[PDB]
Amino acid sequence: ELDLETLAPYIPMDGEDFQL
Amino acid sequence: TKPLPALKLALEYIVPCMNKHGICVVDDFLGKETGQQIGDEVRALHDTGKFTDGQLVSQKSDSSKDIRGDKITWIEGKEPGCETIGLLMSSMDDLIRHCNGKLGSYKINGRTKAMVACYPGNGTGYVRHVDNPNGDGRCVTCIYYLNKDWDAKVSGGILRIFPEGKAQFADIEPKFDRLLFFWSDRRNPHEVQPAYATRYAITVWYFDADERARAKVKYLTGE
Ligand SMILES: O=C(O)CNC(=O)C(=O)O
Ligand SMILES: [Cl-]
Ligand SMILES: [Mg+2]
Ligand SMILES: [Mg+2]
Ligand SMILES: [Mg+2]
Ligand SMILES: [Mn+2]
Repeated sequence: ELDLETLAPYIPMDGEDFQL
Repeated sequence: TKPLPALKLALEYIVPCMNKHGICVVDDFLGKETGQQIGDEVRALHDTGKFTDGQLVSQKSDSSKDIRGDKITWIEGKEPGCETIGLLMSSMDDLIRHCNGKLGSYKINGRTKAMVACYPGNGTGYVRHVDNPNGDGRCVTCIYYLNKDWDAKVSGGILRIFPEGKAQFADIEPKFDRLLFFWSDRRNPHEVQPAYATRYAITVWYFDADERARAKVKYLTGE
């Protein structure tokens, strides 16, 4: 089955999440 | 006057819609004046060369453009020239905070920056995909559309979602001042059908705290 991460839209993993 | 009071819109519309269908559309979210201001901010980002090719979570050998044809930039909301985008983000966040503890079993604590995205006509689109297929923390996708005068029968650009367990797919036209929420996981595979005019949208993804922590642990340990 296809590795769906190769189609998934990138987001930063490293230091760039915003806390609500 | 828009935006509407967040508490009622969240509890009486967004929450039941999301739990029943996994997809929720709020039309005329901010009103024409604010939507137009956002459109001008987005067009200024485009005109000043801020957009770069959209990227994928993982890649082996394929060009990103065989997968997604948009160009994007990430906006925090406080940049000069992005004040109204910041207001949009704050308004989305207000809705999510009024949904605390009511969107499935998620505990939403955080989100991405805003992805301002342009499909520059020319038949560009995004092949069928899942936003978060492998547990990277994203639980809700929130998209705001800003395309004044979009005629989808001519210009295309429909977001087609294939919600799991439904007898019909959901076609979302990228209408001006439309806000969309949907579950980011495998329940909602979706495509951006080819666009034949310049198509703009702004996406934020909201994180489930526990899943996002596990994803960050995997990243920080090299796994
Ligand atoms: O712009 C839209 O309607 C849909 N966007 C996506 O599916 C994406 O960027 O991951
Ligand atoms: Cl806010
Ligand atoms: Mg913060
Ligand atoms: Mg590659
Ligand atoms: Mg919440
Ligand atoms: Mn997507």
